Amino acid sequence: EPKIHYRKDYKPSGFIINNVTLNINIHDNETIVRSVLDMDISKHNVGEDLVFDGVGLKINEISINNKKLVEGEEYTYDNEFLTIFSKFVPKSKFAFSSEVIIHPETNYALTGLYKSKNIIVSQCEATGFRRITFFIDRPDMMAKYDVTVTADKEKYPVLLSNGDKVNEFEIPGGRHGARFNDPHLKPCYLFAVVAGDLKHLSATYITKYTKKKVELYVFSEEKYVSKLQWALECLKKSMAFDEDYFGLEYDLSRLNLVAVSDFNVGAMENKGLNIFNANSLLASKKNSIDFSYARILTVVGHEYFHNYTGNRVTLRDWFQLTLKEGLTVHRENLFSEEMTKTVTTRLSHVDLLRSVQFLEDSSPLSHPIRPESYVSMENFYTTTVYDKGSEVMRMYLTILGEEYYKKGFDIYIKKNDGNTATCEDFNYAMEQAYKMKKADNSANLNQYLLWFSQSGTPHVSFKYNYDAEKKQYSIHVNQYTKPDENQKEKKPLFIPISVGLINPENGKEMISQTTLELTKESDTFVFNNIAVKPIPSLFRGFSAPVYIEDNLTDEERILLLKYDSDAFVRYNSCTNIYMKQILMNYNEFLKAKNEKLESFNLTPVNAQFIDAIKYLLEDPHADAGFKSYIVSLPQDRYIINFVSNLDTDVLADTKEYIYKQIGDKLNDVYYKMFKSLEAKADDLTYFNDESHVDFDQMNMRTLRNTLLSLLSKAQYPNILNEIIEHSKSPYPSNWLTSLSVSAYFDKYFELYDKTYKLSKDDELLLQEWLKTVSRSDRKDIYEILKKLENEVLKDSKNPNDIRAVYLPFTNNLRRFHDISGKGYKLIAEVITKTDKFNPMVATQLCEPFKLWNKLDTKRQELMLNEMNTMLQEPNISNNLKEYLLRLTNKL
Ligand SMILES: CCCCC[C@H](CC(=O)NO)C(=O)N[C@H](C(=O)N1CCC[C@H]1CO)C(C)C
Ligand SMILES: [Mg+2]
Ligand SMILES: [Zn+2]
Repeated sequence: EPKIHYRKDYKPSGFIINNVTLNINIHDNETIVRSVLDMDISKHNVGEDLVFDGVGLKINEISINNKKLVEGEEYTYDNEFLTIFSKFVPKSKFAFSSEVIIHPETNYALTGLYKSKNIIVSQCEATGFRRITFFIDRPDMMAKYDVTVTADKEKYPVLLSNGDKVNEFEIPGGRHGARFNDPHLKPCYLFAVVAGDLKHLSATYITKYTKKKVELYVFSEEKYVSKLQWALECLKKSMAFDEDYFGLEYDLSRLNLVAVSDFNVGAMENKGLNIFNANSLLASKKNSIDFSYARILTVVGHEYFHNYTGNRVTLRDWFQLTLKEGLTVHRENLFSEEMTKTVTTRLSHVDLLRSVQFLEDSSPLSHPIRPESYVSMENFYTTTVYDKGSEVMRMYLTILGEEYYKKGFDIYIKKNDGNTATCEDFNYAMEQAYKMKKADNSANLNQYLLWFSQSGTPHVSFKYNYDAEKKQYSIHVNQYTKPDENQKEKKPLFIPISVGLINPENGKEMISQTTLELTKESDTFVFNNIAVKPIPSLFRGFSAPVYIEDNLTDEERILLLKYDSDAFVRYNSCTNIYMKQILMNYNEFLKAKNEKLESFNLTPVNAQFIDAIKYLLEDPHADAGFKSYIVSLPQDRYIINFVSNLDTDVLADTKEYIYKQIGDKLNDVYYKMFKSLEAKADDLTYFNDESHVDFDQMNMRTLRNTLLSLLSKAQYPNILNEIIEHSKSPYPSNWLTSLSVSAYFDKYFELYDKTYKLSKDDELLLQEWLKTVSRSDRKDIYEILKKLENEVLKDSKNPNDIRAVYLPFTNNLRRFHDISGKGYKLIAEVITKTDKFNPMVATQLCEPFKLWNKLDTKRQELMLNEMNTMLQEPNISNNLKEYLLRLTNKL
């Protein structure tokens, strides 16, 4: 809650920075940064003081045009802003020079310049460049960079910054230097530097259309150079995809990707020098679980795609974040759907959005994808801006279709290349394409802007009529968004509804798929020549980011699950059956608890639904990934969107009942499929080949591991033998599952020791092991956390370690939410501890408190007490204070 920046207040700077010439001299106990800004006065200038951002800098010298400026007389510096009084600021082109001292060796917040293990590395987005040197540190201040880095040669043999390496030189005293020129105008947030004893793999890529030769290097510490192979393949895939779908080619002679051990987020798109959390760049089949492959593909792609949507077209201001992030996520999703060719890839996104993003959008943190105000920009790198952003960017492709979408996208890139841009710029481009598609210059996408400005998730509900004799069917649709703090009156959105109509007698499609365009609060869509009463297949591919109220019977939903063509509608039909059941049994258990009944009834799971699950499971031509979705209940964070004053214990009992009802019918089926899938699931074709992954085979393993979990909880006879055997697989996805599912057996602690010994000498694998323990369904999980703290985590400041120990545990419904509040106290203590050195990670660890006002009134109180205690810690960070104030309804 200090200074609050507002979106309508945007004004261009009174100043211009045209070039940046940096020298960065790294020493053991200090790094010295000399910087010349070649600057000018803008047409917006009104003779104001020249104010630079600069945070924690120790000033050696400051000058303008070779004249030394002095503290008190010519400048003030308060550790956050440097003010050059106007009477000493020139009125035409001038050279500002500064030299400062910084200390990456003691920078544990991992913003600005820092040391990660033995690598020196920067992270500048959003406001980190000001921790390196003085700057007008905002994205519309675009300049060209000339960067020299020096260091001890033995410790830091490899020196990297943005763009072309133009010189390498030796320095007396065992030092060396490298100079880089980046020809592309950029904002400072895309500046990067790395120095280290790095090893690499490389390739040359030739661009499709202009035949530009591009050198591709991927880098890590020596211990893990062999884990770089997949990344380099993913980069080549990415490049090809942007050329093939978007006609976009890379624009420098060289592209480097670098892994570092300590990183607050996944990776960063610094021009020509993308930097990664090692967990999102490094893998090997012997030392990584499966999910690493899709992770790396996603993150390499995402950061590559930013070359156009973020770097060549950048942001005017930070309120426009979703323009680069939503759009880049949508680009990556298209890429990943094309690379994987599995329906589970779209389903995984939808599952994330409806759980994590819907929760945010009904919390006190709710915001539109283009926010109106902020305090710490770091708090607005949200699932809203990324995920709901991406669904907003995706709806344009749904509305326009592939050809006109690619047209609109080209107009956007062409118009804004080399410049900053706003969300309205993108909409205007898509609007040009829309007019072309409707053949009508009066068509507009003004209404579509409300996807940017209006917060909250729309609810879309349905009523059906069929006239048997006229062969006529109608779908009446209503949309509603719940008023909130951002808008007391909500407006109808442009909602695309992809639909099919299934004949329930034969399972066949009755119409060409079509996209209904709902733009009013309600509308009735009518279909002729509908030969029988259909079942509607609604929101195919999850065509808009909404709460779908299908108004279907379970019988109808079963028919969709079995016979519809669309993976999402099939999965959603299943999800809705589960949700009806959960809500019903939750209410039954809740009445029992509150009225202290001695006896009561529970509604049984629909038997035909069960049969339908069985039929799907036993179908050898049905997709293994899809099957894993059908046997899993909806996520807790999805469910909670449907329940007020949620008693988490009652929910836990509800889920256990339902899983047991299903298992009591299907466990023999589960076991037969677990055994029959083994040959194809665990086949070792390509186990030595890091350039190729079979994602279908991976989904077979996921299914096997899901079934093993289900069978383990049920205590299926002799399943312990199957778990033991599974712990000998060469696939870490399997042997870490073995640990997980062994939670329900006396052998857990044997498998804990065994898998720890298998994980401990690979830092990323050890982190996957920590996650596995943390997520284990153990009665003694609090004592197991203490053991991790004492034996493994200890004093680590590595965010991947901290996150791995605590975050999975916070998803343990029964234990995290223990009615004592001990879980809440435990995570609050970790947040407070962590905020003292890394505020961004501290705010990340507050994730489980986002649903506090959705819980039962005792749990609500217990969470609020912990948040209020954290807010009382002295020297709480602005990141964490802002976050908690907003979450608790004070800001
Ligand atoms: C998923 C998109 C690609 C990953 C990289 C993005 C960062 C980004 O936008 N780079 O350009 C990120 O870290 N995003 C966050 C992220 O992946 N996080 C933040 C903490 C670590 C990591 C999840 O474990 C998500 C949660 C928004
Ligand atoms: Mg470590
Ligand atoms: Zn991004």
